[PDB]
Amino acid sequence: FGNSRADMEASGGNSFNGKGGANASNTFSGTLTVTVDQVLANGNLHVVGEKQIAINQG
Amino acid sequence: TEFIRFSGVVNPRTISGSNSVPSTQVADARIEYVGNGYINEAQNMGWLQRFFLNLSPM
Ligand SMILES: O=C(O)[C@H]1C[C@@H](O)[C@@H](O)[C@@H]([C@H](O)CO)O1
Repeated sequence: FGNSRADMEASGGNSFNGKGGANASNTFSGTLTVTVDQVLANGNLHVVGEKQIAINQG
Repeated sequence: TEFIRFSGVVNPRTISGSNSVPSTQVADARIEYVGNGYINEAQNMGWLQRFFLNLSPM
């Protein structure tokens, strides 16, 4: 060890960060009167309805 | 002039008391509330602006 033959110095680093996300929301707060389309074998009713409103410009 | 027009199909059992039925109980609700005159004309986009809106990129 007379010289710096044994003198040693070293550093090392490794950092990793990963992220991920997702969202999906929906809301509906109306009331619509529909009409029966047909009666199924079990008695369930197929209902279809439509409502058109022309407030102004569309 | 303002025109308010309504059309639909009403079940003759949701009519309550004084021959009144909420529009939400009417099937095939067609509601129009339109206007005339320069007041209504001022709410139209204009031909050039409409063309730009429908065609102009971005
Ligand atoms: O004993 C040896 O072998 C050495 C001692 C140091 O001086 C080393 O660095 C080397 C040098 O290169 C000679 O020129 O010689």
